[PDB]
Amino acid sequence: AELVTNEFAGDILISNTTVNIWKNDGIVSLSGTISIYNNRNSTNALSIQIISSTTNTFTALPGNTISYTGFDLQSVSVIDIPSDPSIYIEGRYCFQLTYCKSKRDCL
Amino acid sequence: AELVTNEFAGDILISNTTVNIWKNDGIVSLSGTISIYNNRNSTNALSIQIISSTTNTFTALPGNTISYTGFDLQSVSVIDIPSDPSIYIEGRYCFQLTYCKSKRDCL
Amino acid sequence: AELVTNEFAGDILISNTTVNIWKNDGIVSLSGTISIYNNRNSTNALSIQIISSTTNTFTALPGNTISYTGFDLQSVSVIDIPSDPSIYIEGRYCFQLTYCKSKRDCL
Amino acid sequence: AELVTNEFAGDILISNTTVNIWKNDGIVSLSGTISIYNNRNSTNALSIQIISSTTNTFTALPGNTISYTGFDLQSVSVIDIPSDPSIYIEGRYCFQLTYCKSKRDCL
Amino acid sequence: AELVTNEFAGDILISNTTVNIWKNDGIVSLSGTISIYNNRNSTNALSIQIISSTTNTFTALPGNTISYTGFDLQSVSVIDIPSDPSIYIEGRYCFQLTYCKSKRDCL
Amino acid sequence: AELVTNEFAGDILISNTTVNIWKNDGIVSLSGTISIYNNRNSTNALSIQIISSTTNTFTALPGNTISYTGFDLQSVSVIDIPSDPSIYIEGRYCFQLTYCKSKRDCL
Amino acid sequence: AELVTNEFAGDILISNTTVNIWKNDGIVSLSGTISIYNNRNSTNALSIQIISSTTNTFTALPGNTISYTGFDLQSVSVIDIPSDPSIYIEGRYCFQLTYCKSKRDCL
Amino acid sequence: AELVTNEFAGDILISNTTVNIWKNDGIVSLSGTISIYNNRNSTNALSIQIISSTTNTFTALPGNTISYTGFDLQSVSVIDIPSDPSIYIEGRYCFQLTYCKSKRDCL
Amino acid sequence: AELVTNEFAGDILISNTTVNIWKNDGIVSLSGTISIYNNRNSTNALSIQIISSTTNTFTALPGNTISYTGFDLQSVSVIDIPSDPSIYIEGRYCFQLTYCKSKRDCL
Repeated sequence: AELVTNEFAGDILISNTTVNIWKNDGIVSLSGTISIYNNRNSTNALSIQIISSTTNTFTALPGNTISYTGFDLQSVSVIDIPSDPSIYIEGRYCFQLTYCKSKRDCL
Repeated sequence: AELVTNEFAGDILISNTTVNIWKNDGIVSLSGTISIYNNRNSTNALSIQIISSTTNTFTALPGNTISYTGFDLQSVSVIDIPSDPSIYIEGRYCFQLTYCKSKRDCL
Repeated sequence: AELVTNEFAGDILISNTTVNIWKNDGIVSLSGTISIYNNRNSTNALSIQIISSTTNTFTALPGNTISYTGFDLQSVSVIDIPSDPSIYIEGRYCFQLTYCKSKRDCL
Repeated sequence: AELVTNEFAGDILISNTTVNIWKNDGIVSLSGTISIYNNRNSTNALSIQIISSTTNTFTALPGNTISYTGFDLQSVSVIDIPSDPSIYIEGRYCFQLTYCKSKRDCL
Repeated sequence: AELVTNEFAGDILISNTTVNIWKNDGIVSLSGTISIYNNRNSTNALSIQIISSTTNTFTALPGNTISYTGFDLQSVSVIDIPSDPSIYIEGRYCFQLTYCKSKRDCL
Repeated sequence: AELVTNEFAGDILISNTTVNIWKNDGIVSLSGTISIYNNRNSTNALSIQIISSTTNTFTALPGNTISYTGFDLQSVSVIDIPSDPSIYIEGRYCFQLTYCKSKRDCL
Repeated sequence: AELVTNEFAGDILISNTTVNIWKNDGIVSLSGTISIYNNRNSTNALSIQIISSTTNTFTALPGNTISYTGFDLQSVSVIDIPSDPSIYIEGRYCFQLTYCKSKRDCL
Repeated sequence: AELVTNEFAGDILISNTTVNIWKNDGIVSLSGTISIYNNRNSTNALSIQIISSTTNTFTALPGNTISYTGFDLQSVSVIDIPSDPSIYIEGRYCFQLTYCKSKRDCL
Repeated sequence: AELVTNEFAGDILISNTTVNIWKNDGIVSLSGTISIYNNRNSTNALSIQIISSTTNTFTALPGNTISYTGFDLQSVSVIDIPSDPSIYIEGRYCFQLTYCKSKRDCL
């Protein structure tokens, strides 16, 4: 076996609903770091649920990045989106995820 | 054997049909991450079907990236394209795919 | 033995004929990803035939990239080029190809 | 096993409360360096609590970066935020964290 | 032994003759990819002969890149250059060549 | 075990006190290089104490960088800061620190 | 032993003489690629002698690069420089040379 | 054990005294290259003493770089600084130093 | 043991004397490539002596780079500098040097 690391980023734009921004397949064991930035021009805090072996909730105020590092990462969702007609949340995420891949069944 | 990683990106432009944007050969076992961005200037949501050992459907609203990580990735298609004469969907995809390659039958 | 990866790109300009854009030597076993972009300024769809252990045909509409990943890649050709005197197709391709090379007969 | 290093940065904006800016999952053993910059345009000092096997408190004056290197890094928080209605603290953090990951349970 | 890869590019300017643009020494066993671009401002097609274990001839129309991947690469020549006093062919080549080198007779 | 290298930089701004700019946890054995620059616009010399297995004091005049390389690096402090109401010291530091990390207790 | 690769470039300016542009020490066994460009503003062809186990002569017309790949590379010289008072040859070379180096007599 | 390389640069500004610009701890065995540049705007030569297993003195005239490569590098100092009230020496140094670090006493 | 490669460059400015631009310590066995450029604005040729197991002399005319590759490189000097009051030689050197370093006496 060898470890494989994937590094990726993405955008969040919101302008009580849950929006899933990342998930695994329920099979892959993923460890690593998740970072979520909420832009300083956002009207509201960004509430994030990270599901691993535990459920953790974080709040990023406008202009702040939250970061989490752990094992068995399963999903990341934006939660508790307020029902404000003037809502504007601009954000960015970055992920560094590592899993293990077998080389036995190699073509 | 050794693992090989391919990293590639591409564009999506749509201006109920299914459009296949990526597929494998049905033989290669591919693991990795797929990211699909729908540009903020799009008129509609981008519906994506990812086929692996399971079929998953995702929806990217304008200005959002969806990401998926899994084993046995087989195809990615845009699905549920609406019959609107004013439709405009601009998007981008990024893939990090890893497979296993033998070194036995080497020239 | 070791695996070798070649990464290369090239241009397509057309302004029923078949144009071969890439082929192997018929000996090298090549696996990897092929991406074909058809520029948004093209007048027509780009029809592509990829020959491996199977023959696959793809169509890239103007502004779209098609991608394929597989084993035993042998050739890529533009096919079904229409007999229009006003035809303009501008495109680009990208390839990530991996083969296996012996180190026994080393100088 | 192999070591994995994650490198990440983020922003701090404050305009007695504690704000957690980074934490681990309580399982991952993280070693590395933490750097915290307080911008020269800040009105106040930035007080930082780093929790590892010990609790350390640091103060970054406006225009200064503090750095810490250690084992068993668990969390970083902004602490002792003053109750001033004219407070403005702009900062940045950088982290280089290394953990160990097994390759036994590899897919 | 170890494999060595050389990557190089060069220019072609023509403004029935054969022009050799690359050759080996007749001893080194070279495998890899050859790409030949003919610029869109060229007046004529670029005819290329690639000698390996077989002789292959390719034609690049103005604005097109041809690519070839194989073993035992020996030479590349421009062939069938027309006797036109107004001829202008501007082109570029790219090569990724791999050979094997012994470490027995090491100083 | 494997070696881990951390590379980091930071700013110094002073506008007899001791200011600690970096320290370890008292457990990690760190080897490497420390460089301290005092900007040419500074009014005074920058006095630096580097604690390792020995205590070394250095003085960087305005526009000069001092560098030190050694084992068992423990802390770096600015020392002997003069009581001048017109003092202005702008500086920068750079560190390349290497430690050893076990892979026995790997998750 | 290990292989070492050196990559270097240089300029040629001439404004029947032989000019040696590169040579080895007569001991080192060098394999690799030599590329010689003759600038499009040159008045004359650039004649190049490459000495290896064989002597090869090449001619680069203005605006062309010649390339050679082989073993036992010993020297490269400009040859057959014409006795023209208005001669102007501007050129560039690039070399990728690999040799083998022992690690037995290591300090 | 593994080798560690540190690469660093710094500035020299002088506007018979000895100024130590770099030293080791007297324990670390450092091998590598030292380069010292004296700027073309300097009024005087830069005299440099490099202490290793031997003491070497070098002189860099304005606009020249001196370089030295050796084992057991211990210190570099500017020496023989003239007592001229109009002296201006601007310089830069670059170091590539390699030492050996054990992995036995790893945390 | 492992091989270590140092890569460095420097400037030459002269505006019969010998100027040593590089030397080793007389202990380190250095192999590699030396390149010496003489700028096109120089009034005179640059004569270079390279000492290895043999003494070689080279002449770089204005606008030319000379290159040499060999074992047991010991020193490079500018030689035969003419006694002209209007002399101006601007040059640059580049070195890629490899030596062998033991890991037995590791701290």
